[PDB]
Amino acid sequence: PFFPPLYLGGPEITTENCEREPIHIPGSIQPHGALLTADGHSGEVLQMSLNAATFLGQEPTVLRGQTLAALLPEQWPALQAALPPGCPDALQYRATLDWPAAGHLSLTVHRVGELLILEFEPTEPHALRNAMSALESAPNLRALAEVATQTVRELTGFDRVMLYKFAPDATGEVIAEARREGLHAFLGHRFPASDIPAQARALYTRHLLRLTADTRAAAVPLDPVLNPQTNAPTPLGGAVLRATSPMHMQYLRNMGVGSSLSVSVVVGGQLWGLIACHHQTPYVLPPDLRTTLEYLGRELSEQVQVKEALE
Ligand SMILES: *C/C=C1/C(=C/c2[nH]c(/C=C3[NH+]=C(/C=C4\NC(=O)C(C=C)=C4C)C(C)=C\3CCC(=O)O)c(CCC(=O)O)c2C)NC(=O)[C@H]1C
Repeated sequence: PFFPPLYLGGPEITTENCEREPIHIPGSIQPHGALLTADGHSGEVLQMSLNAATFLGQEPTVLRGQTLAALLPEQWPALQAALPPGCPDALQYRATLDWPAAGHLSLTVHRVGELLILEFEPTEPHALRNAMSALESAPNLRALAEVATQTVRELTGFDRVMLYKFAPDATGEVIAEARREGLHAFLGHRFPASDIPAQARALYTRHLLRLTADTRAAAVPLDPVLNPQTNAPTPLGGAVLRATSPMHMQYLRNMGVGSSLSVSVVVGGQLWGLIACHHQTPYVLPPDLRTTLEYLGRELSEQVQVKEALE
């Protein structure tokens, strides 16, 4: 059973209670983007990341309480029709914005209950179809693993891309990797289950991609921290901008990893493994490339089942 989050008087997490961290409700985001929450009916902005005003070039006093009708006149009607009350929380509305203060922005919106969760990130399929085909054309499980890591590395430029496979006891093993010259091998190395604790593995079965763009960057809180609709935490399990567990951030820093990203491989409704990526320098993977990775994760998941059937 989860501890209360830090902003509800909960304790800072230690190695004695890894699995009790409520990672889905950190009440804060990573600073490379901005997040707003809004009422699902009225479009009233209910919460904003502390950096939202500066990030969007808006006046802090104007942004809170303002409506999505006023802030996003060209998207609001499309947004409403796309995400009606009761829709699956995995369902997304995406748009590209031309925003003077921040340049081209990717907007990603989801609904949870009566709340809309809006993520703004800077933004800039021939390669995708080729990548899809390379996975399918892979002859066996090992080659599929190898092609997957190589293809993901080519698409992303990440210093290391691993296929990290979970054993029945939830320990992990790197079973394939593609790596930059000079990086030491993790191939064949195994890791305790506690390195990716049970509540993370659970979240990763439902929300299939997560990342930390800068492992040294302080989280940016949401204000107000609680959803005013409910006087309860804002569900951020489906927000890629959500803050990463400090326990994990520390693990990455100690490994010399500045940027981390993984994609779930789900086989038969169970978490089979992860496409796990590292960069030494902080690194924001373009929003369009993340969508490509999401498609490739789905393809790999299908192909792992197919290839395991071949034996
Ligand atoms: C006491 C808690 C601990 C803890 C928590 C923790 N770890 C994660 C997430 C991940 N851990 C990963 C581990 C590895 N990455 C690697 O490259 C290797 C080995 C080469 C390992 C073992 C991975 C891949 C993740 C997924 C996230 C990612 O891809 O960056 C979480 C959940 C983080 C979040 O989503 O907010 C948590 C709470 N890890 C520990 O070691 C202990 C201290």
